[PDB]
Amino acid sequence: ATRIDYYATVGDPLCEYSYAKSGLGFCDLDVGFGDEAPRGVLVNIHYTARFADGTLFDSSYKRARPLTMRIGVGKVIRGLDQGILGGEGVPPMRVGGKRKLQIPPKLAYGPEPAGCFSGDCNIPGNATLLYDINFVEIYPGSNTR
Amino acid sequence: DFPWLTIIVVFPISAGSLMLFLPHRGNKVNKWYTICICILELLLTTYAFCYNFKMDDPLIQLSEDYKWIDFFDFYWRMGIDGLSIGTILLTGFITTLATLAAFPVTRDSRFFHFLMLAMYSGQIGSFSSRDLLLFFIMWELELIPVYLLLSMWGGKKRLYSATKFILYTAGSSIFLLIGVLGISLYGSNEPTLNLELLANKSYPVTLEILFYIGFLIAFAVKSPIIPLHTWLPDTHGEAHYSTCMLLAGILLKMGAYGLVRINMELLPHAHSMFSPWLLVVGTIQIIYAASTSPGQRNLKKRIAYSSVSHMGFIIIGISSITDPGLNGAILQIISHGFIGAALFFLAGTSYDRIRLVYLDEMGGMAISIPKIFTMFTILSMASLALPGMSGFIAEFIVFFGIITSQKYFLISKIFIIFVMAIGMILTPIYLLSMLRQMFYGYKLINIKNFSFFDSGPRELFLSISILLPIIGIGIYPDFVLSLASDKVESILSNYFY
Amino acid sequence: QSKITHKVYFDISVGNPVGKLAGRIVIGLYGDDVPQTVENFRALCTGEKGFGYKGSTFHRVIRDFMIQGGDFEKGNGTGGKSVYGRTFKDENFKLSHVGPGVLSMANAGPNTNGSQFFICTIKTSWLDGRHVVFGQVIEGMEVVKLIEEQETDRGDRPRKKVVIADCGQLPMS
Amino acid sequence: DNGFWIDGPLPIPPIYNNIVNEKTGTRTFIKKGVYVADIGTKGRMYRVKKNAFDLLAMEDLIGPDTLNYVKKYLRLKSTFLFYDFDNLISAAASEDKQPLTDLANRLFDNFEKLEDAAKTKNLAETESCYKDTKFLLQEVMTRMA
Amino acid sequence: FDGSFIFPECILIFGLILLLMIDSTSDQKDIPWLYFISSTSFVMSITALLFRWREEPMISFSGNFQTNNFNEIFQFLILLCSTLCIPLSVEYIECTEMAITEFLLFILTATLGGMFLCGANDLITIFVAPECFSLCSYLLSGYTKKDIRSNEATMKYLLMGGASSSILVHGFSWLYGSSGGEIELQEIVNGLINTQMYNSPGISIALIFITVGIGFKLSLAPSHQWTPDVYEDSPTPVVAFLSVTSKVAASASATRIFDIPFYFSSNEWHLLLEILAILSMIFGNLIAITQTSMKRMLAYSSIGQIGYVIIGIIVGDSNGGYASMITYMLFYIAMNLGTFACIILFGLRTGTDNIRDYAGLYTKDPFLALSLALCLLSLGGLPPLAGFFGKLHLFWCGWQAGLYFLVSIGLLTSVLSIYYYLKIIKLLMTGRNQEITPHMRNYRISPLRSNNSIELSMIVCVIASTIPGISMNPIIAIAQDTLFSF
Repeated sequence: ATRIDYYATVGDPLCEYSYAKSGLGFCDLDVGFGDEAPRGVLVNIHYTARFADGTLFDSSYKRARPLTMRIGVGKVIRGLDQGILGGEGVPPMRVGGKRKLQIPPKLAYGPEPAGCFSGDCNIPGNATLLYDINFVEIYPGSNTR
Repeated sequence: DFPWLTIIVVFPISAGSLMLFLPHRGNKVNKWYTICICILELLLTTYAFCYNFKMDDPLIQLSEDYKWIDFFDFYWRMGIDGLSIGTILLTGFITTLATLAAFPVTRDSRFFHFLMLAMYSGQIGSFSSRDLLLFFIMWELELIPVYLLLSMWGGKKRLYSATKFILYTAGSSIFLLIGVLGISLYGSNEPTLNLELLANKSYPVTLEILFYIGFLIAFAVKSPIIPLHTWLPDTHGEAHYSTCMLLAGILLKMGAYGLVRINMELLPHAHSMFSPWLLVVGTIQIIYAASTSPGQRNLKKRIAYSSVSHMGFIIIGISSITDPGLNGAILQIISHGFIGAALFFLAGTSYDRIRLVYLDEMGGMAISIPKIFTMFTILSMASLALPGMSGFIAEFIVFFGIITSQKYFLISKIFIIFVMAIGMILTPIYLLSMLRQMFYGYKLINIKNFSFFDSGPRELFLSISILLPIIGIGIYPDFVLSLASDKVESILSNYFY
Repeated sequence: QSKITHKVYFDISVGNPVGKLAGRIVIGLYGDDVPQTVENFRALCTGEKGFGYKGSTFHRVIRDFMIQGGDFEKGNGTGGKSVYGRTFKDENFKLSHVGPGVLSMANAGPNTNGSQFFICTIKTSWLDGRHVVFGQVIEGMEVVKLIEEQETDRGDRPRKKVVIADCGQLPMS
Repeated sequence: DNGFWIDGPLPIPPIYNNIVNEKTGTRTFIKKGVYVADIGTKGRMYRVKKNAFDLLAMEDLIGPDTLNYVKKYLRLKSTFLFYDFDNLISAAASEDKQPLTDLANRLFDNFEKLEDAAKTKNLAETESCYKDTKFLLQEVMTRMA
Repeated sequence: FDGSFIFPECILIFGLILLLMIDSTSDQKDIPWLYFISSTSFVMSITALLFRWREEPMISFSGNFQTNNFNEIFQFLILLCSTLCIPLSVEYIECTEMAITEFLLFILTATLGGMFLCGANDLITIFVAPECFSLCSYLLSGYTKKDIRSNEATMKYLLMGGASSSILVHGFSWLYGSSGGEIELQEIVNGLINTQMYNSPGISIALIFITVGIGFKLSLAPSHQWTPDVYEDSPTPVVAFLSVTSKVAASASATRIFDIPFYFSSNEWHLLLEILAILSMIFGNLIAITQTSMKRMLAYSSIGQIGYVIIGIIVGDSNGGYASMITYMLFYIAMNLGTFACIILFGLRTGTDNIRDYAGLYTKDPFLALSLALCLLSLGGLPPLAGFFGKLHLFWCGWQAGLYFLVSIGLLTSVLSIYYYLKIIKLLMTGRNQEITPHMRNYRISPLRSNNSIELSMIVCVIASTIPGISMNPIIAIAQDTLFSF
């Protein structure tokens, strides 16, 4: 709940989530133009991370650097790998893309309080997160390993 | 057209660089080779001056730029102002006479005359550069060669004075570096370094004051401003004559050059903020250094604090926001370049003859060395701001710049004129005390057994050849003011609106 | 523009100096509708407190989209304590993001308004319901365009530090 | 304005509603800082005579490779004449005012043309303007005497 | 599977196999051709690294090793250090009757460990390669084998280096736990915020223990007490090679494991590097005044110059890049190996390392005195030499990033470095017929082997301490194009 690490951003253009089979809130804002994201490679995204109500707890613009992620090998939430690559035939993202995602707590960290440093937690249970992914680029030399 | 100032500056280093090993293990070959190079460089300076320096146009003459580093935007900006060519001619002249006086040195004269030529190039590089960062390059390239001269040649406690000089000038040139970093980076959009492009900026007061302090603490040690002048009675007073006549002739007057070059046309408004304080500090400087001079038992330290005293007129003329003030400051730069050069030369020769440093000993020697006595007497008169000599008209035009100031009112001006005019009472006290100590009088033991050799014709040419432009300016002062008055008008155009 | 209550000025300085003063930003305040955000913004105009928008920057610039500033304690979008203690809520979103030059206060999500605003450029009326929307430019729209036309970096920060030199209250009210 | 050392702009003295300027600008021989003294109206009347005789007896200065000193001497003595005519017309008798200020205008345009002739290093225009400026300097001396 | 990107280290392991084949066949009848195949292995590795210049920054092995242009540059600097330092022990081995074989092996494998530390990307290799290099360091330091002080000093160094790497890897363990089970620097910052451990005390202890271990590797003034004690008895060529190569590979890691997995805690990261940098700049240059030794005060001057390098570490890629740090490391290698070449030649001709024996070098050997004086003035930076422009580029980037209290302290300690440098230059210029020592008066330049390669590499380092300050624009032009460090 608390320890939200206040980073006042400007928000992102809201849209309706064309849902998936696995319950993913899914809304592709800006179709990228280039190659699809490969499975298992390092990719660089920007995102603003939000709770159910939309309050921010994390941002790549907080860190002012695209977050490098090896997607598809399960090093992240399955919501990331199913909303960027696509599990049930959901179309994978192209470079320079933007997409909102409503991660359901089935795909997200359950009712488990993800992150609890000292009494208080980073994420409460069943947070049903809202990610706003700006998939900007592939990592320049990246491998599927 | 022609790379004028580049072949001016690089010629003493690149021509002294032919002393690689050069197997001639006396001082004759490299001695005459270096006086040949210094004469050739002086003739290069005069040929660039008499034939391609328009004394009317108050702009950047003999302009030249190269590329050195693209990241700094650091060029080889060379160019002469009206305030610069007096110092360049003073540089070439005084350092050529310095290596003339540097003939009878024979310890390691190869490395000595090579560093003489290294100073003789680096100083003209400092005065000729239209760049901040190249001014800093040459401001610290004039540091290690005159260190190596100071420490290995001349003076009792010359090691202490040499390390004190090099650490003091380095620990102020870091503030000069802070100033050039500030102006180049946080000066304006498009970070540049050409002073042709840079003297026309806004520079608000909370930034311009910090720039001005960053250069004033830099230049305040080199033109010795009395919070920061501890380096000078050691550096000048414990050096021998040929290095000290350029340490006092031209090395002391850069900085005061920079207070006209960097701290007056680049930063006008904060100079108008702090020149009320620099005026009071210069008036305290003249009295303070003229009163520390009778306290010096040493001979050469009296001339060192005399140099600190005469720099007060330069600080005052710079702080006097006027054409007569700044023009008397340039005149005092050239005048006291001659004066300090000749006095430290004659003090070094007097120590070489008499072998007595202090003035409780070394009584009446004027019957023993009358040529040194008459030249030292006439150059003491030149130091007295006494007429027919350039120091007179220098200090009087500084007084005239005080009394015709639009910056100051009568309440200040009366106090400033009074305190400065006590200085021309205090200056006869120590100068004539020096004269009545080391020359006037009679010692009973000194009759015929010693029979000291007088001034030879070389040293007498040194003294006469410095004396003649002092007289030629003291009777016709437009040998200095006419080559710079146009540029000082271009300076004060930024101050009077 | 429903009842501009307090016209208020604050002036910027683009580029490398701190007092370059390339124009100014004279804006208005709809204080009748929002008392809290307009009161915080008036207290951040040098107010009566020592803290304000003097020395604060525009730490984010996005082209064809709003620019973001107001953070005085930090300079990345974190130090944003208010005059109502540290952080207060949102109030009565009557008017909307009608286009260029709005002083809508930024926040993380609901009920977390701080010291950070953003100046809208293009017509983006979709920010309603989350950001409280108030303020309107009247002088210095080309100055905001001059802020936005600067080339930015990877972290969406301006390469020239666009810092607010002064902030004070006009005698309009 | 703390008594000693008024600071900042360092102004020049203004013109007291006189038409003594060029009107396409103020004047082109204005030396920036000179000390004209507040002596009195007869003192200014005499110093007009003195500096008018100075620019009269500028004969032996004019010559080749000397035009810059001609320009500096002109700017100096004409700045003295400028402030002294400003005080004289500023303390005029309301019927001597208009012919003397017309005299000052037709003198100062002559000074402008001579300063431009000596500024461009052209000796023929220098002497051809110095002829009737010698006429007008004799005229203003025999007016002030 | 084909990792062709690690071909300059394949040339190194090829040279190691040839070293062992020569070290198994005859064992006595090959001193100089072994040095030939080793030096040409260096030159072939350099020309392979230049043949692979324009290649993509591809992570070659299975998420294990990244051949960035930044890593290529630092591998090039380690190869240049090894090339310009490898002739500096062709006379020391024949003077001290040690084995030139397995010494060349030690230098080749220390170069190997440094070049893998530059491109290391898993946390495994950022322990394997530094301590590959450090076990080679302990074998190089315990190599004189004639006394008690050298062996006790290298044993204390082995204790402190094991403590160094173990604190560094305890911090790596807090990375490996706090960031889930993730390694690979690009994936570790992902693993912190997958587990929501960015605002955690565990990652704070991770950063503190990692920066303490790197400060042990960088010998910054909290963790700096090893270098003077361990550079007395350890021989001067390995003092040169190990100090310079250790600090260039440690600045390689100090960029590498500090920008990619620590751009979230960059505030406390910059504050810790600022504390260690300011204390290092002050205390190295303030101890190095008052020591009568020559290699100890050189070790403290190396500490102060690495404290200058940390100003380039703290600045990012943007507001004055790491390119200034790169070109100052190039200058640092170039003007430090010349200093150590002169210190080696004072000891291949005298045998002593006491600084008071230097009184009278100008009269006996003006060439070596000129080379040492010019290298020390490059290290101090009074005329336009290399080190002055390196410190200028550093202080430029620090002033443009706004790090005012870094640049001002760096300038004051640069003046403080100027003092003990010209304290040395007093001795090797002057001489007064009894201030000269009997270890100096019998200099004997003529009882020498041949036209040596120590003199060649020494004058290459002197020219590389003089002209690249003048010719810095191609070096900055080739260093600014390292933007993939992230």
